[PDB]
Amino acid sequence: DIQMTQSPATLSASVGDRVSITCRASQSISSWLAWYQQKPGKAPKLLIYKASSLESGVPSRFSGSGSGSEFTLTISSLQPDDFAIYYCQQYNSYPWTFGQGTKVEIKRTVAAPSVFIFPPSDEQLKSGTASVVCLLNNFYPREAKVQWKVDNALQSGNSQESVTEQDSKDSTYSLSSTLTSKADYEKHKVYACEVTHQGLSSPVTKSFNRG
Amino acid sequence: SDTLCIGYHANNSTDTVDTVLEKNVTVTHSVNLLEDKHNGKLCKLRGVAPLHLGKCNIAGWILGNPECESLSTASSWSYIVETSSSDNGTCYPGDFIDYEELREQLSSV
Amino acid sequence: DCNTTCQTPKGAINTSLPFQNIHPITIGKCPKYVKSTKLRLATGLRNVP
Amino acid sequence: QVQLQESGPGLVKPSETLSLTCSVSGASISSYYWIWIRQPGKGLEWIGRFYTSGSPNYNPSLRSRVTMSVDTSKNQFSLKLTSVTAADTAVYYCAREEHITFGGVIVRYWGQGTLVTVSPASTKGPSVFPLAPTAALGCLVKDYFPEPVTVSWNSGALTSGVHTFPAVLQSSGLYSLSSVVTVPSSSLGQTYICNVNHKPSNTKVDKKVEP
Amino acid sequence: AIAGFIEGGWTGMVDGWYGYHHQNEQGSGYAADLKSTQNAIDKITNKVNSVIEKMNTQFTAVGKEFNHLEKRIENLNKKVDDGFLDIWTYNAELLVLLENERTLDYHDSNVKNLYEKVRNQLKNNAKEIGNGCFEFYHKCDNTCMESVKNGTYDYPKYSEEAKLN
Amino acid sequence: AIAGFIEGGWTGMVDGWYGYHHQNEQGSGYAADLKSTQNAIDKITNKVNSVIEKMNTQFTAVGKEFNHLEKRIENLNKKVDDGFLDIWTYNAELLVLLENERTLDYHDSNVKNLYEKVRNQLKNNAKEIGNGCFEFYHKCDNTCMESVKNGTYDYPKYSEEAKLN
Amino acid sequence: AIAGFIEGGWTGMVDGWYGYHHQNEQGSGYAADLKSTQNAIDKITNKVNSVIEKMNTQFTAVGKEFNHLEKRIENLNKKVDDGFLDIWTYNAELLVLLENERTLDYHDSNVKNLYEKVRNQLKNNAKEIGNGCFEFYHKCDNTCMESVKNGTYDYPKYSEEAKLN
Ligand SMILES: *[C@@H]1O[C@H](CO)[C@@H](O[C@@H]2O[C@H](CO)[C@@H](O)[C@H](O)[C@H]2NC(C)=O)[C@H](O)[C@H]1NC(C)=O
Repeated sequence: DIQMTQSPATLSASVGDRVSITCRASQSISSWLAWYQQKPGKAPKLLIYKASSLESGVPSRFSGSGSGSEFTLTISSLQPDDFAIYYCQQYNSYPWTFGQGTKVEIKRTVAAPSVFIFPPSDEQLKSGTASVVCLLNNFYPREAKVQWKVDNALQSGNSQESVTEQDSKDSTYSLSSTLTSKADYEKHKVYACEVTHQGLSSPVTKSFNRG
Repeated sequence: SDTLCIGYHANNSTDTVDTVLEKNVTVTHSVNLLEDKHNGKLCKLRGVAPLHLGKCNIAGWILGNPECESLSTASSWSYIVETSSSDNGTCYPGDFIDYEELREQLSSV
Repeated sequence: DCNTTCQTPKGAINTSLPFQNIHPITIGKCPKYVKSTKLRLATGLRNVP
Repeated sequence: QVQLQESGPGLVKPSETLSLTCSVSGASISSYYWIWIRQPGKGLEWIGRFYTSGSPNYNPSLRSRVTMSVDTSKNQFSLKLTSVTAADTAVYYCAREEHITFGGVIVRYWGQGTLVTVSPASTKGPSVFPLAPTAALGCLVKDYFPEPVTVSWNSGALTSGVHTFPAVLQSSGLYSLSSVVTVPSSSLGQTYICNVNHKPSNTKVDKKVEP
Repeated sequence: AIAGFIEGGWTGMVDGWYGYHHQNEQGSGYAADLKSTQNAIDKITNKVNSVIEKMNTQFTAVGKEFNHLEKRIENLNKKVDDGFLDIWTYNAELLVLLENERTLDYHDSNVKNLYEKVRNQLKNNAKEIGNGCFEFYHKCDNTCMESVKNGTYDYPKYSEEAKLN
Repeated sequence: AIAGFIEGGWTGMVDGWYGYHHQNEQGSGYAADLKSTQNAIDKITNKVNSVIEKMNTQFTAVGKEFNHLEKRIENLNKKVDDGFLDIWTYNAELLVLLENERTLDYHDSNVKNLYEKVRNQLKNNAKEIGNGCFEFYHKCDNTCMESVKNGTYDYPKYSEEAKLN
Repeated sequence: AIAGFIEGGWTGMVDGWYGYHHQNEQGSGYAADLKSTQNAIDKITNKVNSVIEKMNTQFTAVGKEFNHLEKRIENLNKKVDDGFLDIWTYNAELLVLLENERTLDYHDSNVKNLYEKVRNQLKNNAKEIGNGCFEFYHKCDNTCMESVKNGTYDYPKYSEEAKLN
């Protein structure tokens, strides 16, 4: 039908900054354009319908402008809660088509991670698998290097990490790295988690002795 | 046997409008051109905060009445506010010559 | 700590619309004062179910 | 204000027929147009619209495989997507299409979305392990299929400092999830239990995490 | 058209201001004419915006202060305020009255010009029952019904079937 | 309709704004359509009242007095009075011009929508001579004539008599 | 009518606002309906003159002078000027918006009432192709074409020739 071309794809701005998201239709859609806000693991919330008209209960910092092809969503003063994927949708004709999306993340002051290390529980050890878990807690920015060590030996491709979505209050992240034994785990003693982050002066190591 | 009909929208909207030929015409959709709501607050005009004087009026404030001591004037204001209790003016009786004219000229600084 | 374009002795008004009936005495870029109780403009059609 | 609730299999095998149901409470199913919207990865895609009286409309890229129906007695709205493949692995949303206004026709009320996976792989219950301990303690929801897993603390009582991580697809094709909570170290002398629900395998387990 | 020959409106027609109700072997139901509804909104939005946006007001402080020996110019100030009040209340009120008439007349035109497009295509193949409806003298399938809606109807191929009926 | 196709008006039609002149074996004469005349009055009375009642004027004393050393504010007072004079003379005059157009257009609509109700019921049974008249191809008695007037006319029972004529 | 059923306007029709394009054995070409064009101008000139002439302004000197101790009445003078400015800008702008709508609606009526005079005379002798045209089922010479234009067309003498076609 009508192709909705959205720009930018990703966006990172501070609290108080002016944010502009541009949507483009492949043909003239008059003013039949909607803007949605999708928070993580939730259904899209209607912000603006009819290109410019504001939805009841939505903060006035959100605004819409445009007619025909070129449309613009504007967040005048960005807030920590504005972390979401934003979508434009035409309803000029069928099928209704959405834009690909614009992910907006909140920029804040640098915060160093709190590092925690978790040994595999003696319950998991009874089934022939050992999982060592490292936790980086409440940090910004999202990027961090997490390297595993069994002695002084650096570990290769037997670890997986998962990052939480940006906290809607203080704009921080949480990362959990998982190192998966049992015969290989019983072989070694020290278990270190090396954490490299731009907020830290030098890498942080949290380790334990088996027992 | 086969049929096609032409019609128009109806809903349970109870909104009435007045035309030049007809009063109280119930319509499906409408807009109010009149603004009948206020926030009930004395806000910053043009982004600039007002000069509030409380128990003092302009005469009491500008002359420095002893009852107007605990009052601090900013660098700028968009308008001046006096209350119904703004009774503190000239503590020694007499005429403030061109008082209203000074008030008008001090209104925004 | 609110912000306004039109200020009234009984409270600030923020519109948008060309007419208001809050108060005749106003400071700023204000809607014109009228004595109307309603100025409703029909957009939809005559409602007959 | 109106509630919409999606229900379905969660797991459906390739070439089969997907059957989803939107349970509506707060308004009549016969009085409104109802829409299905799915997002794969990819952005939002509009499946189609259906009304009791009448004449449905479906997306040209799906028309041959999609069917919608309305159950007036149970107040329900159904979707039938036939001959499904891996491309149909999406979060499916049921939404109400509001009556014509000056806007006029826009989706305001949505369901909370239901995840559907298209795979020949079998359903598997998770094994829950404690991550023993300001102190940090957690739960490892390990080896499960398919998505999702709901994790709460102290039967939903503990909300403060809870970080439930997005799941990771392991080498086996199974899922691993961690859920952590940071508590005062002085407040351990005070039971901490994680409640783990995995719907498709019917696995309901509680786990006391002790130092 | 509205309350004229077409008696009432449909609460069943949910997704548009003007449209059609059909009935054949394949089924029945309400279908909103999107194109005409969209234009109607686009024109009335322009009307609402024109009444709103053309009011460009100057920065003014209505309030004034005059002493006990300045009552004449105080009453001159009141005459200026009461003068503007009367002018604005009268013009705003009548503008509303005149525009609401035009808006309801505009909706009447759109419903009439939609009936007189269906009638304009069909002629002999369907009888005007009145009330906005056309009782077909022949089989009109969902494609036949949609061909009238978009304005690409073929008249001659049903007239012979209509003649015997 | 008025001076359009219907050439002139009837001084003979005494008791209404719009109506009918019939002619058959039983007799002839003018008959005013009361229902449409009554509505027309009811709508135009609302128009006249709306222009009148929406003027709600403040208690004001236009007169002011200024001495020989107050000519500037005297001329300011004159500017206020001459300003209101020009605004009111212009708006009142145009309002009259615009409303009179709408009123005469309204009467045109009512006469047209009355012709296009008689034509809409008759079809083949009477020929349109123009000039607002319908020459019946059959016997139309006083009951037949009144059946057209109230809008309960039976078409098919005269068409065969009309076909031969 | 304008952009309604008649798709576009003619740059070829040079000497009038509304008219006709014919085509027969004797030739073809555009011909402007002078009478309807002349009336249209005569009515719109009256509209333009009415908006202009009804403004009868008083002799006024807007300028005033006030010293450093007369700022209150200086601001009262500004309120009077800014008050008239807002009233006049708003009324003048809307008047233009409302009159332009009425003028373009007036042109639509004239084009429609010209089509519905040709259609009203012809009936069976020509088929409505749409787009404002009538395809004659018979020989319509320059006298036949001119008989439609002035409104003195004879219907029955071509119907039998039209029946076979
Ligand atoms: C300023 O504050 C108040 C005015 O509100 C004055 O207090 C009253 O003054 C009046 C005289 O106008 C007395 O009749 C009352 O007895 C006083 N007490 C009241 C009414 O509360 C006060 O005198 C003023 N002081 C100065 C320095 O200006």
